[PDB]
Amino acid sequence: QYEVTDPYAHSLSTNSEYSQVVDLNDSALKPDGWDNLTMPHAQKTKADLAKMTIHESHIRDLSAWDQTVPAELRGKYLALTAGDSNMVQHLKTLSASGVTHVELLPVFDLATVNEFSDKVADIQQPFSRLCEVNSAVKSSEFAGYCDSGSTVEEVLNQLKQSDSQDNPQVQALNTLVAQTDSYNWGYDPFHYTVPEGSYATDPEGTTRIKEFRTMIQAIKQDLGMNVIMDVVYNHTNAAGPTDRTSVLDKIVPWYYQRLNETTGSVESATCCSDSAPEHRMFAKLIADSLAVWTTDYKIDGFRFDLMGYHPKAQILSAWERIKALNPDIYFFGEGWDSNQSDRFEIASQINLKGTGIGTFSDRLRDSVRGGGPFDSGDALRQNQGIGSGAGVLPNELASLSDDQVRHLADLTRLGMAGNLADFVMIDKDGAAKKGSEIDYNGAPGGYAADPTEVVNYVSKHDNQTLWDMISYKASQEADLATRVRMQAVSLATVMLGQGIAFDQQGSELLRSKSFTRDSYDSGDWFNRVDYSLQDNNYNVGMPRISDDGSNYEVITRVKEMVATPGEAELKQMTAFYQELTELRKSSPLFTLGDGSAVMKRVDFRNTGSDQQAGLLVMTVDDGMKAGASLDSRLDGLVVAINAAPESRTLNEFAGETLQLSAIQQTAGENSLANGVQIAADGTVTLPAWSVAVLELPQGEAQGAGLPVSSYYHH
Amino acid sequence: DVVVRLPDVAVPGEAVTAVENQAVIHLVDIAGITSSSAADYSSKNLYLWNNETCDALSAPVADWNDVSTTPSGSDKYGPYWVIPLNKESGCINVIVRDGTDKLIDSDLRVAFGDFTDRTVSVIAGNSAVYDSRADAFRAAFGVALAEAHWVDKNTLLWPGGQDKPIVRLYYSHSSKVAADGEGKFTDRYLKLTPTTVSQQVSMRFPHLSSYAAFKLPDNANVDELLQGETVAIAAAEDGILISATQVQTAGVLDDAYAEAAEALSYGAQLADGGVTFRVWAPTAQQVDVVVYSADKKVIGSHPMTRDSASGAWSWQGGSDLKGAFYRYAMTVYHPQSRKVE
Amino acid sequence: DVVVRLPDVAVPGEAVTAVENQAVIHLVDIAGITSSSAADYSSKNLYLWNNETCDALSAPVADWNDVSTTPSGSDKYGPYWVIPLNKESGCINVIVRDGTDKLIDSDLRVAFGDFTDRTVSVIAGNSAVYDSRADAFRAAFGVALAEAHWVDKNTLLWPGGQDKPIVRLYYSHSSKVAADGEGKFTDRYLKLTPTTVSQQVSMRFPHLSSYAAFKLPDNANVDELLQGETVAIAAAEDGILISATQVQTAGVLDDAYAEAAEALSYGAQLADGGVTFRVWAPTAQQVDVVVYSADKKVIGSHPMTRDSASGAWSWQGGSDLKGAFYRYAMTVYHPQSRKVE
Ligand SMILES: [Ca+2]
Ligand SMILES: [Ca+2]
Ligand SMILES: [Ca+2]
Ligand SMILES: [Ca+2]
Repeated sequence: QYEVTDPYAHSLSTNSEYSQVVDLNDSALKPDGWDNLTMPHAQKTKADLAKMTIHESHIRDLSAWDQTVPAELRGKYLALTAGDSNMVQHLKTLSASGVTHVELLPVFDLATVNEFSDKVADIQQPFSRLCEVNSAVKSSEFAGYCDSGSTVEEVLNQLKQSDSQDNPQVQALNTLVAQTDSYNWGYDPFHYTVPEGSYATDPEGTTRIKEFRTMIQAIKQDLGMNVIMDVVYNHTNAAGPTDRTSVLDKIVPWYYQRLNETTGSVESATCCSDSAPEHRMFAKLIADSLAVWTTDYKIDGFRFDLMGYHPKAQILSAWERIKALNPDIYFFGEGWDSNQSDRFEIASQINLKGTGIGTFSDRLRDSVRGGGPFDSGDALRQNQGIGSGAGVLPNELASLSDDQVRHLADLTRLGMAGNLADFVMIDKDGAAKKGSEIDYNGAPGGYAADPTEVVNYVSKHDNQTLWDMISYKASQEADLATRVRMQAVSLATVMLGQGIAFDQQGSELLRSKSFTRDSYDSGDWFNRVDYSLQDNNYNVGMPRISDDGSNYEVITRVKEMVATPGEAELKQMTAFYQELTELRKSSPLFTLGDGSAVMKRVDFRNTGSDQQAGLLVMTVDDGMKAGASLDSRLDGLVVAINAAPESRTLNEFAGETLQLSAIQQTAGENSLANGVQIAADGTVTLPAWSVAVLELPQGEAQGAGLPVSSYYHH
Repeated sequence: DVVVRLPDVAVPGEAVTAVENQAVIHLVDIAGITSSSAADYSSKNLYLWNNETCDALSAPVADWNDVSTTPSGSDKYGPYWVIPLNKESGCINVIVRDGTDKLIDSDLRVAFGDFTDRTVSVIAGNSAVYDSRADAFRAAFGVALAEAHWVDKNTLLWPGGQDKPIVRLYYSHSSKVAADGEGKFTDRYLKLTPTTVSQQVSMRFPHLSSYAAFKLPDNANVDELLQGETVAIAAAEDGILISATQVQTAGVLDDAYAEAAEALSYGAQLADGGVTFRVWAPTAQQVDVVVYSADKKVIGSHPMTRDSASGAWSWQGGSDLKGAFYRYAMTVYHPQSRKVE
Repeated sequence: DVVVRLPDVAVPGEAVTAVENQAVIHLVDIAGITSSSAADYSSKNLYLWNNETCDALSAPVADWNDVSTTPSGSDKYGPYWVIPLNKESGCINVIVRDGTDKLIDSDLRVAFGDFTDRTVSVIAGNSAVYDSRADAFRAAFGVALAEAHWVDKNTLLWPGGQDKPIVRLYYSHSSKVAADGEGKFTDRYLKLTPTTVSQQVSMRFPHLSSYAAFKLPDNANVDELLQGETVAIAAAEDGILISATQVQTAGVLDDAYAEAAEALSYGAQLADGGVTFRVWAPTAQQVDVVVYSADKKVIGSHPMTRDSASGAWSWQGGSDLKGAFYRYAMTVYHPQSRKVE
């Protein structure tokens, strides 16, 4: 006998203690002209979808450190309205250069942050506040600071001075702060269909609904970008008849949760309390929830956390259902193997071929970044990537073979061509192979029917930041300048590829987490994004012992290898990032959308057994043999990525009349193509760590362009 | 019945890079790579010679009977010759031979200002020069050039199919004839049989009289074949592709339709009783008259009637059409783009 | 119905070589290699400890709750631990775990005088130590050991098949159950279903009462199954082999034949009315009495009559046989040699 909140609650009291009766259609809950708000970017066709350029952001990560954001709006939905802030104006410029979508890390009702202001303390506030809220701090190695008139932020910078692998004092205090902070990613669902209240100015009542909507209007109208909501239907924060956060398991016990076949214990494969999307009423809950975010919140797309735990049939059912409210809605998620195939056909990368549901591709990710997740110790240095200089510029610990390096080129190329199962290419050995025939750790590399089913990335909230990975993987020889270009080169593989471009907020500012792997509860300190551009937050302390202690020896070996970026380097990287996105939006040839278009137009050079390492050369046809003239200005495209310390030569386009992109020519000395030579005789000289978009201008009519080998079909 | 398939061989990577004051020519041996057996490249030689045009050679043999210029080495893909040079600038005259017989029809002229690397590749009877062994191999094992000639309803002329065990006419109405993910030629085909050039044909096409003649089956539906793509394929006894080429069909178009077509009137023939629109398009899949206003807005779109004897398309409309603008909306396979335009 | 097949994975090659005053133990992860997905080896730890017998360890954690001894690295094949040593001589005590739970049933004792290289490999629940990851992998993906127990007509006890999606009883009359050139288990089988150990069984075999019970199909021809080889197979939902083991059949032999067999007389029973030869051989494919002279020359070879209820074979001859020498000529599958002897 207990009182439970509604699983279908649409409004709540502070800390979700009581559900509230609400009418989301009320003008009172709408910012002015909400009813006439439209999606700034189209999502109707595969070609519309392929244009998608995602920036995965977090509410605190955006405004927690930005001083130009009024104090009371920092770490709030309303922060996006601070038109005159470093953060808002930064997003405004990124949007203008080609970032199309904003992905929001958990903004539904999370369980893991106390919504009562006075039961919480952040680093911005005095150390005394920390001790008042946190009992543990009063009985720890920092108890002495409760007496000091200094803030937690202050004390943290003081601890840096003597922070080392043998004395990890910065992270020790942070661990304690993290229990009473306002910082969590939020992958802990309390209520699926209510916004989080801690990101609101007042969490008591409906205030959150108008504020969230206000943020949506700002993103779409004032920043001119679509919205993607990160969703977590795979688990609930808790189950059982006692947990405060158990809602679903208190109402229909043993129904909503996935239980072990023998013991009836709630399974925890996802972490936490495994939900059962395979059961009819929970599948209904998921669909009804998405309906609300779709029409009442005007969300453009959804990213499903651990989507492999859901039955493919459920995802498709929800999708058809949501399409009736918004026909141009996009669904994508993490389609990794969940090990639920004994129970149902899982919503995996493989199983979703041709469904329309997109999945994150780990193939290009791992090839460009180097190694894979779960890498620990010296493997974090040993497993270099195309972008860390695997093969071309090895580090002292590296032992990667020529074939091993060539195979990463094979996986990267396949990814750049939208990771398709049927795309034919010339492998590391000179064999003609379908994408599905190229291995990826025992799995078929290519798996998709259309590039719109693939999301390429080299950085995300989870795992090491791109910069941190380069810091672990780059040769002692790679100076700050080459490592900045290494970041850009890594990003070019995503930005200039047929698949959907996704990236972590901050990659344009060489974002660092000072080697933190799982920054979910590493607070404002480690997850800091400086929008005033003074630094990338690198070397700000040893990361969490619990999860990164096993990597301290590797961190010390690499940490001091190169200088920390400053205003100049961050500005250099932003310029490069804006270049790449501008390029992506510069031709319909970059975003073909249809798998058949990719196969009829996309091909690669510098392929085979004899290939030059680090040189990625992609050709896109707009010539007569491809079909219709897609770009009225071009006949074809060339993407050249020289991820090598030696400058390279391109004699492939013998006598072809090419020109560097106007986008890159305008950039000049600040271009990634700075120094690219195009000889009258069609020979291209590519400088080290450079990216060039060579374009084939169209004459007075569609000529023959860059026709594909047409070596195989199907 | 044998399936035509690609050879299970990786794409080649030069094997030899041309160094200072010396060029390298690769012979991409098709017969050599289709064979799991080793080849004797002794018979292979280059007749090299200096002239007013291409004089960059160093010590070229004068004697035409001199077969001494044998390969400077070999591998699976074929032989190669490391040719010594006088100057790294200019060009050289190469005649690729197997004894005292030209392998490449045309006299090659290797312009070093066209191939910066001086590492070049050639295929027998190809006339073309490639910068790579790969570029050559791809060309060799692809539908390439338009070597075959459908000269009459029954006859297909092709020197490439001469003495070959498998000679076929592959076709596809709405797609290109190609090799699948397994490297097989699955598209519909017709079996060709060796024949002799007709007296009537020799008259019409004296420039092809020497070309190898092939008889098409009697069941062949000439009309529907000309509706789309046709490709001439030559293969081994085992079905490994030797050659795949596009087909030149003007000869058959004259032989199948011209007699009837010649007896008709063309254009937008406005006479008493209205206006007859007639266009000859014997290969077109569809033809429509599109009628436009003075503002060039569509006033009518009329699908035309095809006369099978002639391949002419017609459409009759009122005398009201006097002064109307029009164009024919075509649906036709173009061999240059290999698509149904 | 799913085909049981081998995993498409090359045989491993150690990845890490043990150096001076340090040993290396490889965990060959079966679940890890059957999966095209990456694995989290955090939960994996070794409880290492020094005792009067195996004291060569350097600084072993005392705390049993200490899961801190996590892998020193990993790859596709599984994790590994680089264990620091005190002396390169002697032995070490390793308890391989996934949390505070033993992965290998027996406490391992790694004798460095048995494995010269100090690079050793182990599989979960295997108890055995391999010199190579290869030797382990081969053992893992093979018919290995005799883990399964056919205890009665209907019941097969096997801990290895516990919670596994595919549990089968493969059989072959005249050959060994194996994987073909494609790595598939093509031999005839029976589908096993999870059941509980019978009260009657628990009495008979208390030492197996904890073992996972499986019900055989009702159509199962027990008699003909015991004529040759049987192998218990456990596979993934997709059919990738987890385990293949030989079957111990004494239990079923007692349950199927002993009641009848117990009521008969054995030997060369010479009585009034002649001599009855009887041998119990319920698995034998064939039994013959071979009768010998005093010089040990064959005087007669008589194929015996099998009683199906008992599995006993008999043959009746004259009282003339008093004093004759004899042996039984057997045709029988021996599980030690895996052949029909
Ligand atoms: Ca909350
Ligand atoms: Ca927290
Ligand atoms: Ca399960
Ligand atoms: Ca064009």
